[PDB]
Amino acid sequence: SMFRAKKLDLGCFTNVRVLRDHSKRKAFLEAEPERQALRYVIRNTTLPARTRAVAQLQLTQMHAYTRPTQIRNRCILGGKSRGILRDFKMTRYNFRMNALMGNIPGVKKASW
Amino acid sequence: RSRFKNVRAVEMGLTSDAKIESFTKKKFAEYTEDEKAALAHNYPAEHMEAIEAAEAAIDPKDLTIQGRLRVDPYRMPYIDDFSEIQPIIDKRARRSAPPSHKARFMDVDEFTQDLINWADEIRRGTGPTDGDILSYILERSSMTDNNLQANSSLAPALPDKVPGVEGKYRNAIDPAD
Amino acid sequence: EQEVIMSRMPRSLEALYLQPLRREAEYGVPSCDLQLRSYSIRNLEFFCDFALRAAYYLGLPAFGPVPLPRMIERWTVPKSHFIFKKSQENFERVTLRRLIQIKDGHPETVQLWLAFLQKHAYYGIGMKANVWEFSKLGVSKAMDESKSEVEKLLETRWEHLSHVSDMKGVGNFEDFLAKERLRISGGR
Amino acid sequence: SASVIFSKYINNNNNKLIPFKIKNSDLGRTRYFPPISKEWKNSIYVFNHNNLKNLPLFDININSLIKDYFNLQFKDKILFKKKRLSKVKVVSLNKIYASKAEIKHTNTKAILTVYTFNREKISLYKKIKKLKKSFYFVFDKIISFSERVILSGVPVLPWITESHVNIWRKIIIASLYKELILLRKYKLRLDLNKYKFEEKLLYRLNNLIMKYYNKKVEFNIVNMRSFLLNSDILTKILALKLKNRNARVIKIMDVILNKANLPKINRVQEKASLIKSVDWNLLENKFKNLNLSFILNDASYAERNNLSELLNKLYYNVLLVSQKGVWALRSPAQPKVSSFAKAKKYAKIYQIIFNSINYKNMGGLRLEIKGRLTKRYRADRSLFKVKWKGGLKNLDSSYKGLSSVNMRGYAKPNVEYSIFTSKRRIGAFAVKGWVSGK
Amino acid sequence: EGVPVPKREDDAKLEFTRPYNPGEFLSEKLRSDDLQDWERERYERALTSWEQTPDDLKRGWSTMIRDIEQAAAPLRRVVMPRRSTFWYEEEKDTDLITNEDGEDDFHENDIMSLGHGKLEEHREFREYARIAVWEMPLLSKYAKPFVPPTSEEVLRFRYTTYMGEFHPADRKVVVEFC
Amino acid sequence: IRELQKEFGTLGLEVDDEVDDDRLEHLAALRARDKGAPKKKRTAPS
Amino acid sequence: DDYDAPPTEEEKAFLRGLEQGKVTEYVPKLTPDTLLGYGPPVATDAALGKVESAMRTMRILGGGLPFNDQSGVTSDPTAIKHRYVHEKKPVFFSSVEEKEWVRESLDKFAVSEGPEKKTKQKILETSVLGKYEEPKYVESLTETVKMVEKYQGGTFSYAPSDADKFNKKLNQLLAAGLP
RNA sequence: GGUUCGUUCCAUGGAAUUAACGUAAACCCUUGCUUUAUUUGUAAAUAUUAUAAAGCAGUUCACCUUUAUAUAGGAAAUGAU
Ligand SMILES: [K+]
Ligand SMILES: [K+]
Ligand SMILES: [Mg+2]
Ligand SMILES: [Mg+2]
Ligand SMILES: [Mg+2]
Ligand SMILES: [Mg+2]
Repeated sequence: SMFRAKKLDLGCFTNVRVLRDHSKRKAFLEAEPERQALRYVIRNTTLPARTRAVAQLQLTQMHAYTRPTQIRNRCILGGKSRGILRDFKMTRYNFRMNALMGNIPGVKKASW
Repeated sequence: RSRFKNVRAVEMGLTSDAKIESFTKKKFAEYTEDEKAALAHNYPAEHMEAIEAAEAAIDPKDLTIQGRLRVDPYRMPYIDDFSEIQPIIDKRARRSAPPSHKARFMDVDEFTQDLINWADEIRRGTGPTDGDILSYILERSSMTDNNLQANSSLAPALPDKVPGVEGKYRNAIDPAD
Repeated sequence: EQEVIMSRMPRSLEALYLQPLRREAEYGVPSCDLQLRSYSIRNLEFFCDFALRAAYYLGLPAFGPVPLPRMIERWTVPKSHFIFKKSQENFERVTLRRLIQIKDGHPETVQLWLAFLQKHAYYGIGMKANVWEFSKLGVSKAMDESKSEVEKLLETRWEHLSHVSDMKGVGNFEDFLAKERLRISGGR
Repeated sequence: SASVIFSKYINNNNNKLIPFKIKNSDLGRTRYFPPISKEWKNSIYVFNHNNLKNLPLFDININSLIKDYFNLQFKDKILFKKKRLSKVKVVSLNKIYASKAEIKHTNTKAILTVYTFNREKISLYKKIKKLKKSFYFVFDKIISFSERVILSGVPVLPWITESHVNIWRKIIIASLYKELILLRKYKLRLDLNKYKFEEKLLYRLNNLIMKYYNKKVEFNIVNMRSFLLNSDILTKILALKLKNRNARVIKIMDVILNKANLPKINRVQEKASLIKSVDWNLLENKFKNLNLSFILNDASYAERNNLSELLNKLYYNVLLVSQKGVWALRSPAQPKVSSFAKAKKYAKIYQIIFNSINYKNMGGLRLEIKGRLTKRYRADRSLFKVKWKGGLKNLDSSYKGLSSVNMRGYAKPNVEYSIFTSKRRIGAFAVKGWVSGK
Repeated sequence: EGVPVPKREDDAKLEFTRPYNPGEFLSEKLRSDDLQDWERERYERALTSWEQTPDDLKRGWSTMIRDIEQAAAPLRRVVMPRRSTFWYEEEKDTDLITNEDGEDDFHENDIMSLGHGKLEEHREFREYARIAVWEMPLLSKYAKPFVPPTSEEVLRFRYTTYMGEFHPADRKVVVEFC
Repeated sequence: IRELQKEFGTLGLEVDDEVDDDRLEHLAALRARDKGAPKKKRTAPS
Repeated sequence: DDYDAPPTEEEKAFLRGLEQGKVTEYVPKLTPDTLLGYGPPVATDAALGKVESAMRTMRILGGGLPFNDQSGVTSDPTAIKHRYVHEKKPVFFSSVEEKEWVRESLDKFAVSEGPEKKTKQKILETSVLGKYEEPKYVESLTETVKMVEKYQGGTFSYAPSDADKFNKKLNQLLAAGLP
C-alpha cells in the first residue's frame, strides 16, 4: 500500500490488480540497481563468506514489490492476466475484436 | 562496364557514340535563346531557377540510352505544370498568420465598434451591397484579433456536380405534397 | 509582344512521366543502404520511385528497389473470450519492405539525400539507413580539429535552444540525456 | 593508388544488366487499389514498437476529445441568453457530428482525418440570413447621421479624440442594445461553429492531442453534405433519436431510409459479366517497347521527335488551348503565378480524377437495432429490428468478375461498418449500420 | 459538500432594460451618480448640442431606429417546427428551429467517405509531383561528385540512422580495415 | 474532458460530461427512491 | 407566410470560393538550410553529419519532439512557461517564428537568445567530439570496485545515476563484511 | 420435364414480376508463363535458383457424343497444353 501513489496516474483500464501491478513496476524501477548489487555480491565467490552472507540477508528483507518476478503483464483494456500478448498489451480476445475493426495497425486475418 | 544492355541500341543503329549524339541533339534538343526568354517571362524568378537547374542536371544522353515511358500505377493521369495550388484538386493552402493567444470573443462594446469599423471600410472603399453583407457574416472575425483570417483545416469541397455522381439521382420528395 | 511556340516542355516535367533515371557507378562500392518498410504495398512502391528520382538529381547511382523477404508474424486466438476452444482463427501482420542501395556516393551528398527523404517522408513507411565512409588513421585527432569547423556552422543554430541561467532542472547533464532519451523512446 | 579495403568492394560486381526486354504478351489493366488509410485506423510503421502498442488505447481517448471538442457551446451568460433551467437533460441533435479519427503517421507529424456533418451551420446560416438588408443599410445612416450632430457643430478632423468617440458610441449602444445583442448572438454562434474548423480554436485542440503522440497533429476535416455518406455519423444520429423513451423505433428507421436516395440502375446490365478482351488503348499494350530510342525513332508517325509531342498524344495536357495543338507562350505586390494559370481549364481533369475513384455513389444501406427498447418500466424481452435499402454487394467483383482488394484480409472495400452503443432507462441497446458504395 | 444542489445563481444583467434615446441617455449619465467630473463636460457638451439640433431631425432619429426593429423582427420570430419533424422533435433551443424544407436533399455534390480516401490520395500525389518538378532539380545545385579514397584512408566506418526515430541500435559504429 | 473544459473555459465555452453527468444522474435517482449509499462509518464497529 | 429565397448566383459564387478554395501562389524553395534539422545525425567526417547530431541533442534537452518546421508556429504557452520557469529546463524551438509567437501569447515573458557557454560545451563534448571514459583493464579478480566500474563504463544501460545506486549499495556490503 | 458441383441453365405452368442475405463471384497461399528489380541472396554468366510487385492462363482448343433442337456431356499415362 505504501507503493500506491495517492494520486492515480493510469490512463488505461484501471483495476484493483492493475493498480497493484503498476505499483510493482514503479517500485522495481527505483530499486533495480540496488537489487543487482546484492545479486552480484552473492554470486561473487571471490568475496569473503561474511560479505556474501550479509548481502544474502538484505536481499531477503527487500519488499515484495521490488522483486521483478512479481511483474505480470495485464490487458490495458480489460485488466486480465491470462492470454496477454506482449506485442499488443491485450488479451487474445481484445486483440481479435480490435484487429477485425482495424484498430491494430498492420494486423489482418491470415489465410494461406 | 556499363549498367544496361546495348541490344536495344544496336537495333536502332546507335552502336557508335557519334550516332547517339545525333539522335540526342535531334530528339532532346535544349531550349533555344528565344524559348528561354519566353519561358522566363511567364514563370516567376523562383520557378525559372528550377527549370534551369533541371535541364543542366538531366542530360539528353541518359534519355536516349535508358529513357523509358512510365506505365506505373502511380503515374499522374494527366499533364500539368503543378506551378500553383488549385482549388479542388490540391490540399488547401496555409498562408495566413498564426492566431492570437490572448484573443477573445467580442463583447457588446467591442462588437459594436467593429460593426462601425466595417461600415466605414465598405463606405470608404447606396449603402452596403449584398456582397459586402455576405462577407461580413462569413469572413468578418468576431474575436479581438484585429480581423484575422486564420488557416482553415477544412478539406477543399468538391464540384457542384461530381463527375460520375450527377445525372443518376432524382429527388423523391415532391414540393407539391 | 509576340507569341512563341514552345518546341517542348521543361525536362523536370517530362521526367515525371518517364521511369526514374539512374546514374552509373564507376566503382560500385556501397555508400548507403536505405531499407524501407510498411504494412501496405501501395505507399511503399510509390515512395521508392520518389526516392530514386531524388538520387538522380544528386548524382547518386541508386540500385533497386530490391524486394527483400517479407516478415510475417502469426497469432492464433480463440474466437470466444470464454470456454469455446475448438474454434480458433489465424491472424498475421506481413511487413513489406524494399532496399535502395547507393554506390559511389559522396558522404555529404548522401546525407542531403537522406535529409530530403525524411522531410518529405510518406505516411505509413518506416526507414532505416546505413551510411559508410572512408577515413584515415588518427580518428582522435581528426575529431578534435573539426571542432572549430562545426562551431561556425552552429553559430546560427544555437538560437533553437534556450534555457534560464544555470539550468537547474537538468542537473547532471549526461544523466539527463540518458534518462530523457529513454522517456522519448518509451523505455528503450 | 587506391586502398586495399576499397578494392575489396569493387570486385564484388556480379550485377544483372537491365535488358530492356520487349513485351510480347498482352497486359490487362491493374486492379483498383483502394486508399491505404481505409484499411487500418492508424497508417504507421516504426522500427521501435514502443510507439505502436498504445495506439489502440489512444484512439479511444482521442475520439472522446474530438467528440466533446465539436460540442463546445457558449455560456448562456456570454450571449445574454436566459437559460431555461430544468431537471430533464435535453438531447441536442443540431450540432456537429464527427466520425472516428483516421491518423496518418510519419516520424515528424500526424495527419488526423475526421469526417463531420455540420448540422448547426444549416440552422444558423439560414436564421441569420433572414435579417434583411435594410438593417445594415439603415445602420450606416445612424453612423453618418450621428457624426453630424454629436461629433460636429449644428448646421477626419483634428478636434475629435477617442475620449469623445467613446461617448459617441455608447449613445448608439443605448438606443440599439436590444438589436445589437441579437445580431451578436447569431454572429458569435456562427463564428464559433466556423472557428472549430480553423486554426483559431484547433491550435488548442492540437495541444491536447499532441500530448498523446509527441508530434504536432495536422487536422484534415472533411465536411459531409449528407449524414448518410458516413456510417459513423449515421449510427450516431439514429442512436440519439432512439434514446428517448417515447421514440417510435420502427418509424425512425423508415424516415432515415426515406432520406437515402439511391441512383437509377439497370438490373440486367449491372449483373452482367464482362468478357476479358485485350484493351489496346492501355499504355502498356499500345507501346510494347517503352524505350524512347525506339518510340521516337520515326516508328509510326512522321517526325514526332519531341518527347512532348509524344506525351501530348497520350495524356490530357492543360497547358494547351487545343488538346492536341501547340504550347504557345507569350513573349515581349502581385502573387507569383504563371501568366497562363488563369487560362487553364480543369474541366476534363475533374472527370479524369473523379472517374478514377470507386465507391462514390451510395449503393446500399442497412440498419439494425437490438436491445431493451420497450416503453414500459419492467423486465420485458429484448427487441431486434432490421431495415435495409439497396445492397451491400461489391458489384465490381460479384457480377463483373473483376478482381478486388479486400481490407484486412476479409472485409469488402466498399462497405462501412459502425456500431454505437447506448442505454435506455431500462437497459442497454446497440445500433449497427452498414453503408456500401457503388 | 454533501448532496450537491443546483447552482441557481447563473445570469447576466442587461446594461439597458429599455431603449434610451440620445436625450434621455445623456440625462441619466449627467445626473452625477457615478462618473468623473472632467468627463461630464463632454456629456454636457453633447447634451446641449443634441438639444440645439432641429426638432425634425430628432423625429427622424426615432423613425431611423423603429425601422431597424422592423428589420430585426423576422430574426427573433420563433418558428414552429413542422408537424412531422425529424431534427427539431426535441430541440428546446428555439433559435436553431428552421423550416426544415430541403435540408436533407442530395444535390449530387459529394461522395462517400470511402471516396474521400481516394481523393485525398490524389491531392498527395500532386504534392509529390509538385516537389519532383520544382524542388528536386534544386538538389543538383548542392551535389558533390564522388572521389575514390586515397592510399591513406584505410578505415571504412558504418553509421546507422532511423530517420527521426530513437532506436537503441543507432549508437553502434562498425569499422573494418585490411 | 476536464482539461478540455479548462482549456476552452477561458473563452467562455462549455461542454457537458456525458459520462459524469450520467453517473450523477444515476446516484440522484437512487437517493430519490431510497437506494443510495449509507453514511460512511469512520470508526471501528463497537 | 415566411419563405427563404433560394441562394442567389452571386451567393453561390462567393461560397464556392471559400469552400472549394482559390488559386494561390506556390514558391519553390530548397537549400541545405531548409533541410538542416531533418538530416541524419551520424558522426561522420562531413560536418553536416556532426551538426545534425548536435541539433538532435538540443531536441532531447528541449523536450524530445521531432524537428517539424512545416506544421505551423503555435504551441502551448502555459506549458512552455512552466517548463522554462518552474522546472527550469531548456526549450527547443523549430523556428524563430515559433519563438516570437510564444512571446506574444504570454504577457511579460522573456526567453534567452541561446544556451549559455557551458551548455554549448557539454553538447559538443560528447555528441560531437565523442569524449568518453576509457574502461581500464583490471588484472586481479579481487578488485571488486575497479572491476565493477569497468563493466559499468562499457555499457550505456547503466546511466550515471544507476551506477551510483549500484556503487552505494556495493560499498555498503563490502564494508559490512570486514572486521 | 430435363440438366448442373449448384434454385446452375433450358423449357414450361388458367400468375407471376422483382429485392436483400447466404450461394456464386472475388480474395489469400500454391502451380505455369510474361515484365520489373539484383542486395544482405545467386559458381560463372550473354541471367537460369532465390526474393516479390503487377499482369495473363483451362475444361481453352482438338476429338467423340448430344434430348424437346432449347439448355450440353463424355473420354483421363500414349490429342495439344
Ligand atoms: K555507463
Ligand atoms: K522467379
Ligand atoms: Mg440503503
Ligand atoms: Mg418462374
Ligand atoms: Mg463463397
Ligand atoms: Mg552483394
